[PDB]
Formats: sequence, structure tokens, C-alpha cells
Amino acid sequence: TQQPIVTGTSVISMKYDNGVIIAADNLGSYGSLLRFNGVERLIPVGDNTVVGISGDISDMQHIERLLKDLVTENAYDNPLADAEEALEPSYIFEYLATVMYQRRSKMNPLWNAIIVAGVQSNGDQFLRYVNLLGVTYSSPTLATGFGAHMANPLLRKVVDRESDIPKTTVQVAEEAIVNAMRVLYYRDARSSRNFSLAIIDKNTGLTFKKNLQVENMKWDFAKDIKGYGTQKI
Amino acid sequence: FRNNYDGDTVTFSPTGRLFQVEYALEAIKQGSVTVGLRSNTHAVLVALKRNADELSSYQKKIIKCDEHMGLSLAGLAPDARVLSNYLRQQCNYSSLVFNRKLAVERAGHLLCDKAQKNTQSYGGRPYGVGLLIIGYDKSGAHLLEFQPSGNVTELYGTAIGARSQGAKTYLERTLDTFIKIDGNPDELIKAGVEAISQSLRDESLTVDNLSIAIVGKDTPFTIYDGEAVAKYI
Amino acid sequence: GYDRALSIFSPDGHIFQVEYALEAVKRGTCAVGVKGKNCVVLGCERRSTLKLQDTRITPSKVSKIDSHVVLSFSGLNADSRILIEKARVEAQSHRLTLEDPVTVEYLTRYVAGVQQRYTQSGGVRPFGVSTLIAGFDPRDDEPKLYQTEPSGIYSSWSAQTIGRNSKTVREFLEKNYDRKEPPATVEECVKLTVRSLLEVVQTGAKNIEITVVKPDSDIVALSSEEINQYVTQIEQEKQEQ
Amino acid sequence: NSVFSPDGRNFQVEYAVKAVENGTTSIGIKCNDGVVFAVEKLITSKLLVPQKNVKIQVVDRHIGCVYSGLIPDGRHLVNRGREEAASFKKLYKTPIPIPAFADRLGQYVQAHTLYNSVRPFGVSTIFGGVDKNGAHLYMLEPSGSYWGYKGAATGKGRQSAKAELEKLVDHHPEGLSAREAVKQAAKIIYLAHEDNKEKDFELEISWCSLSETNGLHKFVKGDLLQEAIDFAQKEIN
Amino acid sequence: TTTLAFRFQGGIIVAVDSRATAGNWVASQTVKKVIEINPFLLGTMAGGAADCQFWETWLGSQCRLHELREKERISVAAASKILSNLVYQYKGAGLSMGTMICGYTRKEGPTIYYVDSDGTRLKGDIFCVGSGQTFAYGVLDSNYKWDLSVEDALYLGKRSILAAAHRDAYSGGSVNLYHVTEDGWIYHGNHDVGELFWKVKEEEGSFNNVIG
Amino acid sequence: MTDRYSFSLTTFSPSGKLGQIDYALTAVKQGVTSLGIKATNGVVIATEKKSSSPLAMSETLSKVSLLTPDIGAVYSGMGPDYRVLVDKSRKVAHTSYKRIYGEYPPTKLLVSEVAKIMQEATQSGGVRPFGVSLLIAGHDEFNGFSLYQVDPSGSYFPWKATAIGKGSVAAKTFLEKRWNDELELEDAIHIALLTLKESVEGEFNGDTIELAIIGDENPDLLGYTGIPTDKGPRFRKLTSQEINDRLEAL
Amino acid sequence: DRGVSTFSPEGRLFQVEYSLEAIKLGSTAIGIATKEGVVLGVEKRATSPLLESDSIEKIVEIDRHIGCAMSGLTADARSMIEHARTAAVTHNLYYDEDINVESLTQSVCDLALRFGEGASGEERLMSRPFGVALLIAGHDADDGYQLFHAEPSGTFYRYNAKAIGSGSEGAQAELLNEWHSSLTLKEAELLVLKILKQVMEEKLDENNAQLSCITKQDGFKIYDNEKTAELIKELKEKEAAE
Amino acid sequence: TIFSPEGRLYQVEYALESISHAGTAIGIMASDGIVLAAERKVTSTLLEQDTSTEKLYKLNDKIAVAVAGLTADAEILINTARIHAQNYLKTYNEDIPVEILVRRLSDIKQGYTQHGGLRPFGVSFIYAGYDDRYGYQLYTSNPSGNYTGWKAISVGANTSAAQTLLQMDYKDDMKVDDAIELALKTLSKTTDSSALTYDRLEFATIRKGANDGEVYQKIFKPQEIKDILVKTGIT
Ligand SMILES: Cc1ccccc1CCC(=O)N[C@H](C(=O)N[C@@H](CCc1ccccc1)C(=O)NCc1ccccc1Cl)[C@@H](C)O
Ligand SMILES: [Mg+2]
Ligand SMILES: [Mg+2]
Repeated sequence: TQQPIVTGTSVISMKYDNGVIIAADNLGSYGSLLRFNGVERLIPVGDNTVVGISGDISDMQHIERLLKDLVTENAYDNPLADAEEALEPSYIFEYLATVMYQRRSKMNPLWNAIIVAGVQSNGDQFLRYVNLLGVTYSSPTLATGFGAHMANPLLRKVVDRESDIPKTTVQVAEEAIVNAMRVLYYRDARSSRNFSLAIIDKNTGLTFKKNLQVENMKWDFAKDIKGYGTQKI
Repeated sequence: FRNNYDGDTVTFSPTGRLFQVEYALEAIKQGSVTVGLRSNTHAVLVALKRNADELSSYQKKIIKCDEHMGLSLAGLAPDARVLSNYLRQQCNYSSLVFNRKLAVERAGHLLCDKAQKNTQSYGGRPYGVGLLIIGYDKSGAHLLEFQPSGNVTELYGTAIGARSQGAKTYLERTLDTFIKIDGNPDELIKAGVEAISQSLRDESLTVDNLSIAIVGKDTPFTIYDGEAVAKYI
Repeated sequence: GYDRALSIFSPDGHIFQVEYALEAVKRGTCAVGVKGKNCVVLGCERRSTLKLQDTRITPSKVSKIDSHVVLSFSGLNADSRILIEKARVEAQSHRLTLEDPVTVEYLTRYVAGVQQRYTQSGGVRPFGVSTLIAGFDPRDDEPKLYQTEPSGIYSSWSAQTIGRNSKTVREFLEKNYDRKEPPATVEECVKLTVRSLLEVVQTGAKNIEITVVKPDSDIVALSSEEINQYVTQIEQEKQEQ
Repeated sequence: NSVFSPDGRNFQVEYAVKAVENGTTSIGIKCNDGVVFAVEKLITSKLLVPQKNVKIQVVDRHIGCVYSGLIPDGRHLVNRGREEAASFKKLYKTPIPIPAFADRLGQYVQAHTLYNSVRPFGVSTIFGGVDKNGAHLYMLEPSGSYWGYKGAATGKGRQSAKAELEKLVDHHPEGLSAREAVKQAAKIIYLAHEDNKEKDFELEISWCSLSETNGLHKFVKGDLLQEAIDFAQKEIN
Repeated sequence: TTTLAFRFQGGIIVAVDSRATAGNWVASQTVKKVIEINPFLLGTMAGGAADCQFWETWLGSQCRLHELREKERISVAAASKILSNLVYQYKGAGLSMGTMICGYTRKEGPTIYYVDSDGTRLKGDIFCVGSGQTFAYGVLDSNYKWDLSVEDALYLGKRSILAAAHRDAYSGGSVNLYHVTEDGWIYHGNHDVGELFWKVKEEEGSFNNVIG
Repeated sequence: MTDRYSFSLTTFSPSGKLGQIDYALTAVKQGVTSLGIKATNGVVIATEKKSSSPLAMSETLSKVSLLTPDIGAVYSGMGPDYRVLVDKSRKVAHTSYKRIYGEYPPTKLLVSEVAKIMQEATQSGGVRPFGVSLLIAGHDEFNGFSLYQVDPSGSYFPWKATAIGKGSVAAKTFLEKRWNDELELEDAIHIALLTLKESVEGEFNGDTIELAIIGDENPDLLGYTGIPTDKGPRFRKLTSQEINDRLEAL
Repeated sequence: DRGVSTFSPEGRLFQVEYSLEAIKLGSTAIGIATKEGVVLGVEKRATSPLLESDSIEKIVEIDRHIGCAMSGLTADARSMIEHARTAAVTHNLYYDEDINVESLTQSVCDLALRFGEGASGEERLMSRPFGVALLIAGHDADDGYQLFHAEPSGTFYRYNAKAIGSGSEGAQAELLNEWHSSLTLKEAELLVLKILKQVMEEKLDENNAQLSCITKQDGFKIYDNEKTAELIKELKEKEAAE
Repeated sequence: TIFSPEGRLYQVEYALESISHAGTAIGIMASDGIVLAAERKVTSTLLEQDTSTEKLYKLNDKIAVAVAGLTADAEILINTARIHAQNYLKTYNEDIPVEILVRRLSDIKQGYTQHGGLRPFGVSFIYAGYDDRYGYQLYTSNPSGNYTGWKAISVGANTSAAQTLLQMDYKDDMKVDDAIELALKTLSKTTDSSALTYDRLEFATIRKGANDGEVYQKIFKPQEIKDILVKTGIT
């Protein structure tokens, strides 16, 4: 028993040639009430990892605190905490996947769908998903909720398999992400125009972009639409 | 001053000494010698195994803790079993939860904290075993020395047990040479067998006598006994 | 709540508390058991000191554990009741689960385990009791006799004795018990059992009590009158030379 | 432990203090916007790996702890302090204030002087950091006693260290920067080592400063450390 | 599933099918529904495969433990009561098992105990258990005699399982046969219903609702 | 954290003494005198307020305590032990009796409960016996008036009159000389005052003496009217002025 | 007498040392490992001639491939045997195989450690160490025939041959001279019988001494009284001819 | 709770030692009743006799005890014994047979003798009861938890002297009135005080319901003791 109250919608992501991109809009919905508008659902952990969370926002806030406590705990008695023994994306993920699976097993889930994005210390891109059931999987593209249905097909047109990854630039990947965010804004009734986007590059590091907006929207064609069948005026 | 002050680990002497701890320290000196040393690429344990009789096995001094970590023992052997099992569990927990190999340094801290609790609890005794811990983690080769007082120190080389003062002086003398035996397992082991020799009023070291272990850059922790040590005698 | 160690090792290798428990047995009234060809007889002495007792109601030393097995003891009377109760419970439990009464060896092994456990547990002292357990295995005619002691050691005996002056009666039994010619029947088995007590009791009126066990749950106590006739014939016969 | 002497003393605690006095010397210095911590690390043998037996410990992100006496007892105290700081932050969201944290440790150390089944801690601990209202430095004895300090020292070199600290308080009543206080810490440790000149030593420094570390606890390493070592080597001769 | 065991002049016959199902899906045709606990003890399985496999394997362990403890083979009465009592502890939790414990001891003679997950435990000469039980009963009961030869009694067991394998959608595969004596369990082979049916029809002249 | 004395601290000595109970009784002997006298229509319990400082305010510390509306107590020995015993006695009157039978316990049974609490401190692990003797005076419908003594061992005895503490032997002697079975309450109060004067060094007035009675019902102390079968507490602490009034014609 | 788990100034555990003394007071038990089996023999030592000697159980089966002989405070050995049997059967249940002899021994030695009170780390349900030692003989596929000496200290050694109990000093020196890697099971049987004969107070017959072995083919067997008697004849005739 | 090198339980022995200083209590079993008599520990004129019971307690309608030792220890045990009798009544719908109650109490004492590090109860009991299996019964239990049955028995001070006197004058065919006399004579002879007066005694009988077929416990009021003390010729 448990049910989500305040929620966040899609988290979408993909691998490009040198890293990962992840985005989520800034809305906290309360059923059909678009209740909160400055909600950050991208959580940087160190400078190699961003965790994207959708689902229940109270559980998201709980997971934020777990992530922060994990940075604290790793720094304890660790002279290499900002070098060789810094938290890796894969460490953060395995931790979360453990928590998620334990909580579902106790019949008390964290009502979330989570994407961990980042770069390993050897330069490898890391992109993995975990949800309220402890189900985990990895793919060149990952998305949650509506993003799964609508962003993935668009993103998969760019990175359809492993070999497509060396062929994909930051510019191309970000363009695809930004476009998929527009599509989501067109068709998801729980989406917002404002979103955050983060790039984690093996050369550039972490670029966190706040207060992005869907631009270049097509609405003009609406004027020609009259009635629902026979009506002419 | 030593009279009424050594009945338990929960009493300080008027000098500020804990005699039960000091007595536990004394069981290590009663133990058969073992040597540890490392270069930048490998770490080696060398141990003199001891038989009860000429009809008997020679008792094991080396225990594997994980693929990248193991230890040698001097003192109460059943205490080494208790502490290595704990260490195996800590190694395990780290892999399962965080997908992370336990830092040799953290293994040191965990052993220290465990020993400490027994130097302060009524009804219990301190551990009566010294341990030498080798491993290869994300910052290379490591050697540790554990005293059941809870003091753990990181060293390039060391020895514990009866007559170990010889081997220690030897290593102290050879420091600049063995630290640089990189990429050569056989030379590093040779220098370890060399070191344990300075601790023999015993005799010649035989094929039943000798126990060697190695871990390193591309070598999991591995124990050599019997016929497999002959090429070092 | 309290589990501090009271039973520990001595420099020379003994457990003092177990050894001192044996001393408590030594001072308890004597008990004896001998087995015939088709029976086992158990005898116990009652002390001279107090003889204004009510014999109807005073707990006797021979106790039925089940309908085919008996137990007697020497040592602390109060300690014996704890062992007897647990043994009785185990007997019913065994009938419940295996659908068969206990063997004499099984019951003994169980009582002995209880005794042993009280020698390695914190905050408890050993039982100041040694026991003689006797009876017949279900559907068996071969008589059984076992002895347990505070340590938890147990073994079988053709005849045995425990308690004060047991050394004397053991000596008597060692001379008078023949293994290839064991007491042919109940009467001569009872007689030998009474003779061995007469070495230690020194008027032995209702001071000696006897219980006879036969195959298939046939267990009977002997009355004053029935014992009297045994004592009478013993000293009357053993006079001439 | 739970035992008062006929004149109100606790011999066991007094004996625990002896273990502390037997320890390596450690100090803390409170500057105008932070705190500095230094400690003497005895080099028993060339075999000890340099820089790799770290004594100074962080609690949360804004607190440093150093101690003299039984090292394991100190680690035990820092584990507890970490549980205690996490518990505070979990409920109150804000990182634990230094005085708040001081009492947490204090009450814990004091508890180990109440019961016959326990021994007092064999350490004195110097600790502190920056909070909502400035720098704080503390020292905590085996009895659980603790006060705020302008500067503090414990262990074998304690008397000479306290003398040097006392001079600084007189010559600089108007505060004293974090960068100076680091230099001066290296100095005081060097002067305190005079006692133990038979064995060589290694210096460890950490600091927490509002302007120099942004109120976070940070180990002094690299050039900053070497500069402080050069200053101490210079001023000893 | 169909399983049976019956007592006769010359001991005990035990016979079982080898079909495993999940709903209407046939999971396996070659499953082992007899557990050989010891050289004198057999257990049969019906119901939940896991529940049966797991607890009758466990039973074997408990039986072996009795041997070491008491220096004697466990009675059939007692082996069955161990399983009966365990299963009774689990009552209402949803265990699903229909079980026969069959064997020989000196004291008991040949003995069969039926034990199920409701906690019922019964001693008797003839039991059929499983979804096919009624079919097995039909053939077994109408041809059972105490004085059957060993060869005939083995055949009746075999024939009764085939009957159930024919009519019960949830039985089939093969027959596994056992004979229990004084010295007692002897395996009498695996018999694939594929061949056995046509063979038995041919030689016996039975099964006349079948074409070909 | 955890107790290392899970064994009895009161044990038998070779001669049969229970040392700690004997030593507790010695502590009671050094205590300030308290006493109780039973009359035909009342009981009086009395004691001296020996003050620790004249800067102290002796009214803030009562030695005479209400336990139930019809039961009061006084003590000799260690005050703090008394204070906590009164708490537990008040509570046990409710938990073991009033919450069950909807009425207050009769005197003997409450005394019985207190005695149990003291007995347990005599057998339990890791504790010393209470260093007090109590006098408990009460009334109840079916037993009339009564007076009990309770000792560190948990023993209780019914008394017509008795004294405990310092000058108890002389006071018990003075009471045997003066007591009879026709005493009215005012007579018992008078004797209580006389007996107490021999035991009191300093000033002897309503500010230095403490006195209470178990008499008849005080409807004016009930706090409410309208239920006729509720008539008010029989326990009554005498005021300083009430005491001084009786000390004039003493 | 202060603590049950106190170190001496030399660094030894008092109570552990004294339990080893209790073992020296026990009946002699001898084990000899060959490539054709492992022989276990014990001195029965009846305290009186009325004791029925065959009720003396100092050799016990643990599993078909593992047996053991005991010496010392023999009542202490019951719960150790129970644990051993459970561990072996449980292993077979969990793993459909025989437990390794070395693993079985390590299990029994873990149980031996569980004395004290709790020991700030786990939990202890025993007030004193066991006052008994075990010789554990068996076969497994990896290491063949094996002999282990399980001590209440929690340590255990593998031996080619081993004596425990009151005659162990004399018997061990004897075993040092007589043992060789080529011994047959029959030669081992005879040696055990010979060395018991030497150290025993009483005259060795089939009633005051007991023999057993463990072979891969037939498992663990306690020889009955007729079989040992015939082996005693054979020893009498062998020595008398030398 | 530990053993001596002699095989004795120190604390039990010392508890027994303490009991031999308590007021003597005597029980005598006759064919038609039981007598319980006990001497109060030297008192005062000011002790309330009418509401005092330090030695004689009712366990149920058919069973009573006489106490020697610590009263507070005894009340603890009496209370559990009372509860135990009612549990039995509730379970079986029959009054508890006397031995069953005695055994249980004796087992509680034995326990303190064997585990827990607590001191034993410094108490000896004489139990006087009736049931339809053994009729009138008399038992005794001490701090060891041992218990025995008797026709006549004493506990507390001077048990040795009291026992000899009872052994002398007791006869199986006695009536209750003869037993009343014997108990008072024996106490008179063994007292450590001037005269055995009413104020120093507790007395009780278990007869046959005055006239009924039932069993009646009479716990003598002070006046009745004074009367029965003159009748037997000790005034
Ligand atoms: C109990 C459960 C929990 C969660 C998920 C699934 C399940 C049931 C799994 C199942 O049905 N398993 C099958 C089974 O037991 N089938 C039974 C028949 C269906 C059934 C009846 C009653 C209860 C549960 C299931 C069977 O073949 N039984 C015959 C059998 C076969 C092999 C060994 C022993 C036996 Cl008895 C096996 C074959 O895959
Ligand atoms: Mg200081
Ligand atoms: Mg079918």
C-alpha cells in the first residue's frame, strides 16, 4: 500500500560519442493540477553523474538526501575522495537499484522511475534505469513515463544501436533531446514548458542548464480547424 | 601497578595502560613469523607455517578475503578466522550494494573499529592475533599491519611474530630496492623469501614450511603452498 | 536475566562445581539396582534420623517415568524432581511423535543430556543428583539398567549402586553378582538386592524400600510386610556354620 | 569508573588522562574566520608510507577532529560523532552547529564515566569548524569536560605548545588570518616535537575557513603545506 | 497426477505417472514422482511439485538423522508422522501435497501411510492419490485380490496408472513401478504410455472406445 | 548501559543475618522520631520537621503524606526513599485496586502492596533495600480504623500505638503507659504531642511539628456537592495554628 | 578467579589451557590414516567390572563417510556429535553431495569457539570451553582419506597418525616410529591394537578396547567384538614370533 | 546457588540457619482433623492482636500454612500458591489436591536454589490440608525446596526438642482434641519465654464442618486461644 501524490513526468536521456545527455521538465503535478513550477528533477552527484527522477516528489526529495549523505559518507576517511575513490555513476546506480528493490520487497516502494546518467573514470558512458519495482535496464536511449512512448522513437532514429554512438555529436544529440522535449510538451497533459538539461562529457565535464524553454512551436494551423465534422464556419 | 589492574579490558592501570590488550599483543610474539611487502604493481605475503608434530599438517597462515585482497595471521588462529570472515563480508557487501571493490584502506578502518569495541566491553576479551593485509585496489598495491589494539598502519613492508625483528631490519635496509620491483612477480616473491630468512633460528625453509601469496595489477589474490613454492627455496 | 559462569575449569583439569555435585550425591541416601534374568529390582535406603513421617504421602525415591520405565536417585531431593518432570514430559512427547514408548537407553540419554547442559550454561549450577534408570524396551524381554551422574555421563550396569556407602555395597555386589548365572527370577533377585542394602542400612525395617520391574509395564512396589519376610529369612539362614 | 574516591575524584578517569599524556601531540588554532588543526605523526620506521596514515578526521563536511591518546578510542568517538551529526541533519535539515556537536560528544564521553561495566575514553579530542555564527574550537577530555578555546593542545608536547599558543593570543588580539594560523600551526608542532627528537616525525594540517575553504573542512596539501613546513624549519633555527 | 500403492500377499506395489502440468500446458512427460528415502522407504508425490519435492527430500534428511541418532531404521509410522507434523505446522499457508509413505520394517511389516497438506494421515492397504485417483481406483478396486501373484500385482498397478493416464488430461507420460519386500524396494522400470497403450490394447483386447 | 549486578545484594550470612536489612534498620534508628496512636474514632500520625537550614522553607517539604483519601503515611529514615515509595504507593492504589473495583483499597491491602515493593528491593538483583520504616494510618468501611508499621524487610505489623526512629524505645514505653481502648481522637492527639516533646530538642510548635489524622469525613475538602454518598476524605493534615491551639492547654 | 576469557601475561587463554588438561585425564584414542582407509581405536576403561562395556560409546558415526573417536570429558561430546551430524546431513540436503571432511571439522571447531557470554561482535551460548577432544576420520573425493584432531581451542590439525588421552605422550612417540606412507589397513589395525596394548593399565582384550575404520567402499564401520578378538589373536602371534 | 567443596549449598544452609530463630510452629495430624499452632516473636502490649496474622495463612478453603522465617518472603510465596490453587480449580473444576500445591511451591524454592543469582526465600512452611484422595495431610517445605509428609512436625526454633516431645506423646488413634493438647503442651515446654499466654500464639484447626460432611478451617480469635489455654491446664 501507498499511492503517488505530487508527481513529475518524463525523464529522457541518450548517449552521444563523448558522454550522456539527460533532461526533465520543472513541474510538480498534483493529479491534474499543475501545482508547482520550479521543481528541479535533475540531481548532480559529484561532477560525473546526474540522477533524473520521475514519479512521487516526496520520494524524490528522500532520494536527494540519500544521494547527498552518500557523498558525505564516501568522503569520510578517504584521502582520494576527489580522485581515485570518488563516487562513480555505477556505484550510485547499484546503490539506488538495491534500495529500490529492497523497498519493493518490503511492500513499501519508492514510487519513482530513475535514470542514472554519467561518465565512468575510464571514459565510458553510463546510462541505466531503475524503477519502483527494482527493474533495471540499459540502452543507448532511455526515457520514463510518456517519454518512453514518445521520446524513445525520436531518439532511436539517431542512436538505433551501439555502433551509432561514435557517430553522434553533442550538437546532434542535444538537438534531438530539445526536440523530443517539445513533442512531450505538445502531447503530455502533465508536462511543462520549462525544463532543465544536463550534459556529462568525458572532456567538457558536467554542464547543467537551467530555465530552458520549448521554442519554435507550431500553432498557426489551428485557425483552419472548425467544428468536428460538418461545421463550416 | 600490574597487580589489581589486569582482570578485564574495562580497567585502566595507574600508568594508563590496558594490560589485557598488552597480553593479547603478547600472543602475536608467540606466533610463527610472517612477512609482507609491496612494489607499485604487486604485494606479497610470505609466511612460515608451523606443524604440531612430524605426523601433522602445517597450519595455514594465509586467508583470502576477496579477489583483490587477503591476509596473513600471527597469534590466535581462530581469531583470524573470525576477523577474516568479517572482512570477507565487508568485501562482499561493498560489491553487492555499490558494485565497488573495497579499498584496502577502508578494510583497515573496519578491522580497527571492530578490534576497538573489544578493548572497552566488559565480559569480552580483545582479539589475540596480528594480521598483515595485502591488496590491489583503485590506487594500486597496499600493505597493512593490524594489531589487536586496533592500530592499523600502512607500510611498504613489515613482519610480525617470533624473531620478526630480523626480517623487519632487513626490509628497512632493502627499502629502495624492492619498492621498484615493478612488473616482476618472481623477483618480489624472491625478496620476500629473502626477508623471512633473517628470522630463522629454526632452519632451512622447506616445501612444507613455506606459504606465499600474491596480488597485483593483473593477478587476483592467490595462495601458494607445497610443490608450488619449491622454485623459491 | 543472570548467566554468569559458575562451572569452570581448574588448573589440574577438573570442573570444580561438577566435582562438588558428586559430593552432594555421596551424602544422599543409598540407592541400588540389580537385574535378574527376567526383571530389574530397585532398592533405596530411608534415613533413621526422623521417623514420625507419614509414609502414605511422603515422596518415595522410585519414580515412574512411564508405565514401563522407573527412575531412582541419590543426592538433592529437590533437584531430582526437576529431572523426573522433564523425563516424564519427554516420554509422552516421544509417544506423540514416534508412536512408540521410549527405550530405556533413549530416556537415559535424554536425562543425561539435561544434566550435561547444566554444567556448561551460565547462571546455573549442576544437578546434585545421580540416577538409576531401569525398565524394559517396548516388546522386549531383556532387562535394562542405566546410571547417570551430574557430569552427564551414562552407562549400563548388570548391577550398580550410588549414594552414601555405595563403595561397600558395590564391593558386595562385585563378589556376589555372577554374569553367566544372573538371578534366575524375581524372588532371588529381590533377595540379593536386600542383602546388599543390609550391608549399609543396619535395620532395615521399613528403612528399605523395593520396587520390582517386569516385562510389558508390570511394575510393583513392595510393602513393609513383604520386605520383612525377606530380611527375616536372610539373617536366619546366614547364621549356621 | 562509577566509583568516586573518598574525596570526590575518579581515579579511572585520571588514569585515562595518563594515556592521553602519553600520546603524540596535537593542536588546534582558532583564526578570524575559521579553525586550523595540526598533529605530530611519529615515523617509527622508513617502512611507513609517507602521507598515508591520516590522523585528522572529518565529521559531516564542516568539522575537523584530531586527538591524542589511544587512536582507536578516537576513531570510536568520531564514528559516534558522525552518527550524531547525521541524526541532527536528518531532523533539522541544517548542518549541526559546532557547540551542538560539542555537547553530543561530551554527553557520550561522560556516559562512559557512569557505569562499572565501562571504561572512560583514552583520548582528548580537539575539534571544531564554521557554522551559522562563526568559527568554534573545542577540546574534550576523558571525563567529558569540554570548553571553547582560542587555541588548544594535548599529548606529550602539550606544555610547550600551550606556551606558544598563549604568546600568539597576546601578540594578536585583533583576530589573525587562516593563512597565518596554518603557518603558525606547523611552527608549534615543530617546537613541540623537541621532546621526541630521537624519532623522526611527519606533519599533518587541516583547516576550515569561511574565506579560504568556503566553510568546508579541507586538508592542507601541496605547496601550502610545503610553505608551512619551510616556515617551521626556518623559525626553529 | 496419478499415484497408487497397495498391500498384498507379497508386499507392496507402488506405481506413479510422470506428467507435470501448469494449467493446460504440459510442462514435462518424464518427471520423477517417487522419492527413494532409504532402501526400505519410498515416498510418492501429488499436487505442488516444489512442495512435494522439497519436503519429501527434507523428510529423507530427517530419516537419515534418526538412523544416526538411534542406530536403527526409522519406522514407517514415524517417517510419515514427521512429514504429517511439519505439514500441519504450515496449515492454511497454501501448501499443496498428496503423499504416500511406503515401506517395510521388521516390527511393522509392509506399511502404507497416506499424508496430505490438510494434515490427514491414514494407515491403509490401498490408496490412489492425485487428479487421476478415481480412474486408478476404478481398475485397481475391481481387480484387486489379496492373493495376487507378484507378477499380477505389478501388472495391476501398471494397468491402473495407464487407465488414469488415458482418461485424466493431467496424467500421462510413463509409468514408474516399484515392489517393496522384506529387503524391500526394487525398481520395475519406466514404461512409456506411448508404447504401453497400444501394447496393452493389443494383448488384452481392452480400450474399445479407441479407433485403430 | 547494562547492569553487572544481576545478583542479590542482600544475602544470608553464616549466622542467618540478612546484613543489608539490618544495616537499613540502623539507618532508620538514626532517623527523626515518628509515631502513631489509634483512638476509638480516629488515628493520629505525628513527627518532627527537622530542618536542614533556616534559609529553607519547611512547609515545602511534607513528611506526612496522603496516600488515598482515607490513608496517610509518615516515616523515619531516609527521606528520599520515602518520597519515591509514596509515589509508587499512590500509583499502586489505583493500578492494583481502584481501576479494578472502582473504590480505594482498604488500609491492610495497600500496606500489603507497599510491603511487597520493599520486599522486592530485598531480593532483586542490583539494588539495596529501602532505608525507611513507615507508619501508615487509615480507615475503611469494613475494618474500621487501623495503624501499621512497615520495615525495610517488607514486614508489617498492626499497632494500637508505636514509635520509630531515634527515641523510639522511650516513646514506646511512654505510649504503653498512656494508651487505652476508650481514647477519643483528641486524647490521642494530646498524647501524641506529649510523647513527641521528649523526642524534640529545639522549639516545639506548629511550625516545627507535623501532625495528621484519620478521622471522620471532611465534606468541606471534597471539592464538589450533589452526590450524597460521597462524603469527603478522612485524612486530614492539621494546620500550624491547630497544633499551637492544642499546645496551649498541653 | 576473575574471568573466563582472560589472557595471562604470557598471552594464553587460561580456561582453554585447563580444558586441554582435562583431555589428558581421558581414555586413550588412536587414529591412523592409510591409502586403504583410516583406522580409529579407543580404550574403553570401565570403572568397575559390573559396567557393561559395550555400552561405552567412544567411537561414533557422523555420516557414512565420516566417523570420530573422543577423549576427555565425554559427555561434552554429545552436542558436538549432534552438530556434526546435522552439518553433514544439512550439507547433503543443500548440495546433493557429501560434505568434505575438512569442512565438517571446521564446522565442529566453529561450534567449539562459542563459549563466554556473547563477545561484542556476534553471540555465545556456552559458559566454558568443551572438555573433550575429537579424532575425526573420513574420506572425500578431493583429499581422500583424512585424519583431523579437533581441539576445544578451536584449532584442528590433519595427522597421518594421532593419539589423544592419558597415554598420548607414549603413544605418539610410538606412532612416530611405526607410521609409513605404504601401510595397509590390516597393518594399521594391528598398530592401533599394539599401541593401545602398551599404554593401557588393564590387559587389552575385545571388551576393554574397540576398533573401527572408514573405507571409501564400505563407509564407516565399528568392528564388532568377534572381529577385533580375531585381530588380537593375530597380534599375539605376530609379536611372539619376533 | 553454588556448591561448596563439601557438596553443600551455602545460601540454603544459611537460610535454614535463619529459620531456627523464628517462632516455633507445630503441626499435628489426627484421624478427624489437623492442628496448627505457632508462637509469635516476642512482642509488645501495644500490638493489635485482633488484626494480626504473622504465622497462619489460608491458601484456599481446604489448605493452610504455618510460617517460620521472613514474613515478607512468605507472603510472596503464599500469593502465588493461592493463584495456583485457583488455576487448578478453573482448569479441572476440582479443588487442588494438597501434594500438587505443595510440590509446586517447593519447585519455586528449588528454582532459586539452582539458577538466577537471587537469594533463596528464608521460609519454612507447614501445610495442613484435606482432599478426597488422602484425607488429612501434613507437609513441610524449607528453602532447599525439599518437602516431606508427617503425622506431627515442628519448624523454627527448638525443632529438635519439640520433635522429641511429639515423638513421645503421639499416637495414631488420636482425636483432634488430643492433638490440640499435645501442640500447646509442646510449645509450653519449648518456649524461651516465662509463660505461654494467648497474646503470644496463633492457633488453627481443620475439622469436619462443626456438623456437616464438609471441611472447616477455624482460625482461632485471641479470646478462643485464651479459653483453650485454660482448658488444657496451662491457664
Ligand atoms: C505455487 C506457485 C507460486 C508462484 C508461482 C508459481 C507457482 C506454481 C508453479 C507450478 O504450477 N509448477 C508446476 C506444478 O507444480 N505442477 C503440478 C500440477 C499443478 C499444481 C497442482 C497443485 C498445486 C500447484 C500446482 C504438477 O505437475 N504436479 C505433479 C508433480 C510433478 C513433479 C514432481 C512432483 C509432483 Cl507432485 C511445475 C510442474 O512447473
Ligand atoms: Mg589537553
Ligand atoms: Mg492422460
